[PDB]
Amino acid sequence: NLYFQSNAGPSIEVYVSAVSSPSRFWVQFVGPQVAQLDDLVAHMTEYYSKKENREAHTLRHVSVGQVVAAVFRHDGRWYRARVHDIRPNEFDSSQQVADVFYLDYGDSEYVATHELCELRADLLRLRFQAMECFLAGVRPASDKWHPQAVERFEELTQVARWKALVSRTCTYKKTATAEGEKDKEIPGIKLFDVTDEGELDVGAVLVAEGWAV
Ligand SMILES: C/N=C(\NC)NCCC[C@H](N)C(=O)O
Repeated sequence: NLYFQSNAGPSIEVYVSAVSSPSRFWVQFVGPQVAQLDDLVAHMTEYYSKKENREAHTLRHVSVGQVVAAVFRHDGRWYRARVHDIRPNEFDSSQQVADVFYLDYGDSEYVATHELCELRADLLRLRFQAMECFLAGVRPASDKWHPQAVERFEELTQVARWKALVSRTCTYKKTATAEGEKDKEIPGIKLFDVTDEGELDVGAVLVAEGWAV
């Protein structure tokens, strides 16, 4: 299930961009691709906000695993997302709803398939910014996490508020792949809110407040 890492590199700086729980969150690396991302959102948003452009990128078919353009309901801007699943709506037949994963951020929302657009191919150039992680060295106190544990983890990381943190990789878990192929590895990291005083260890705060062990 889970392996230790005797050869961690130097720690790096990241923003926590989305959280599901301490066992499953997404970071973006601090650096020049963030501003490239910013530029990309603005561009996609100016572009897909015109009808003419939506109609030249109307989806006649949509598939699970497909990368598309999608509005995020909380700000009305356009993002690159991957269709994770499609589910029916029994009260409206004109509307299947797609579970989409916002690839540069890591959150997932249900969007009506009607409002997705084909993603113009040049918009794939920039690397997908969201890296899945989990927090090393903690487990929930008897994703099996208590909701307020998750909540507090969102406060400590200041999820989605562009607060830079220091990340050290300590463990990992292997992810399965096509047979014979190399396995992927999700990193188990520790996060620190570094300052002149010293460091806030986010997981150590969770353990002390009784949310984790
Ligand atoms: C966290 N996931 C995002 N997109 C998929 N975020 C995009 C930016 C959200 C915007 N700042 C806002 O206030 O809504």
